[PDB]
Amino acid sequence: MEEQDARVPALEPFRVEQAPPVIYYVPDFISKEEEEYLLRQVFNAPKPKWTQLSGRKLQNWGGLPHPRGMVPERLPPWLQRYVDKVSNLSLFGGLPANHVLVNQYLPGEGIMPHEDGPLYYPTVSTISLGSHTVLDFYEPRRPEDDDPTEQPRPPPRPTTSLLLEPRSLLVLRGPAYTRLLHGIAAARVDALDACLVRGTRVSLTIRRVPRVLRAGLLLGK
Ligand SMILES: O=C(O)CCC(=O)C(=O)O
Ligand SMILES: [Mn+2]
Repeated sequence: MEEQDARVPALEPFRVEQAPPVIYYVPDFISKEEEEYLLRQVFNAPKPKWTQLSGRKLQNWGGLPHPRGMVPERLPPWLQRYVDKVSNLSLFGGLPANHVLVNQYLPGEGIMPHEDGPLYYPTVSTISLGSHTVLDFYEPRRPEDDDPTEQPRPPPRPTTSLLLEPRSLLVLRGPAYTRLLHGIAAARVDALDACLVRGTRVSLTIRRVPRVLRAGLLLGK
């Protein structure tokens, strides 16, 4: 039922059939002119919009997701345009997305394997800009599968990897959101067999945050 409910009829021509349920990959979701304008607006944002992490830089737009409730911020039109385009595919349970995470990866930067978790409706939509990357998928270790007497097992390798080209839309739903981990290796090149050199990548991850505080209300803790 999880897989059945996760299907989006309008995107079925874009289903990645050999990947876990349910992954869509739409090439050329945005034009080169649209890509250029998004890069310009990310790069020209006020310095304080940027957060420096150990292995990448990012921007939050729409507010900072939090388990006690998100304090919302108005999305600017240059992002709302694409929030509207992905929300029109009805990817977020029948309410529009309300949050954009911008990640910037210089060549050699990535993101450790993770699941996006319960702060979001269980759907990732990502518009890639600037450079290709490879997104790796891993089977999680579930507590119900824990065997403290198991034979030696090789270090985890990805179960599937997907090339993400600039101007593509990626959608992860069902088990691809709730069961699998995804990550990007800290690499300068991706061998397909032939081989792609990474430039700077900027990704726009568009999600719906269901726990939002009314305008003006703060929670401590
Ligand atoms: O940059 C990407 O496409 C993935 C980012 C991501 O997985 C995340 O920020 O949760
Ligand atoms: Mn993620």
